[PDB]
Amino acid sequence: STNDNIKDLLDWYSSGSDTFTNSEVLDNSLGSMRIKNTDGSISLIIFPSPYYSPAFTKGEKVDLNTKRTKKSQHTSEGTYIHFQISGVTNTEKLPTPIELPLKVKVHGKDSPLKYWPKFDKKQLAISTLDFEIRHQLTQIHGLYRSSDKTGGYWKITMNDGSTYQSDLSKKFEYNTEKPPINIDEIKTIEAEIN
Repeated sequence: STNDNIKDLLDWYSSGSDTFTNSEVLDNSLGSMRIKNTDGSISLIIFPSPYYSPAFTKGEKVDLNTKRTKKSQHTSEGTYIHFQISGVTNTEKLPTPIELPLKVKVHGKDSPLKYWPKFDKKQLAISTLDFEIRHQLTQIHGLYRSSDKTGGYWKITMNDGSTYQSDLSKKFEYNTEKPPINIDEIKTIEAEIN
């Protein structure tokens, strides 16, 4: 029914994601970051976008809401190394968790909301909002599980006017990814499957 391209997407968005708080920066380089988590694992996260180059200095606490690219490895010394991409932010929290408003429209009709989260962080990376949204669409609305639901777009619109979006027919454009944004400044989140 669907093609390999759409199958790969579904595998991507139907796998999980690592969530970690107050991790610590071991080293920050150009295009990369090495960090240690509260559970003792090291992460090697790559940042390929010139528009989103984390400026955390060694010693700082950070948050992870990232996706792995390779299979993590248990080393000879038993240290656990994760191979993730994008998704580092500051440990700031909002005094209370806010209700992000997601609006989906499947083939014209405004579809009901199910499973949709509520976040407590001041800021989240966009690729994160991308995995949270699209994952919702795959489980609940059938995105990538049928030939007739393999496209469309999500579009976050900020309070200041500025917007961000992604085409559901391709994987998130990691290399042109902007820096994290304040989820408390998101006015509306739209999604549309076609």
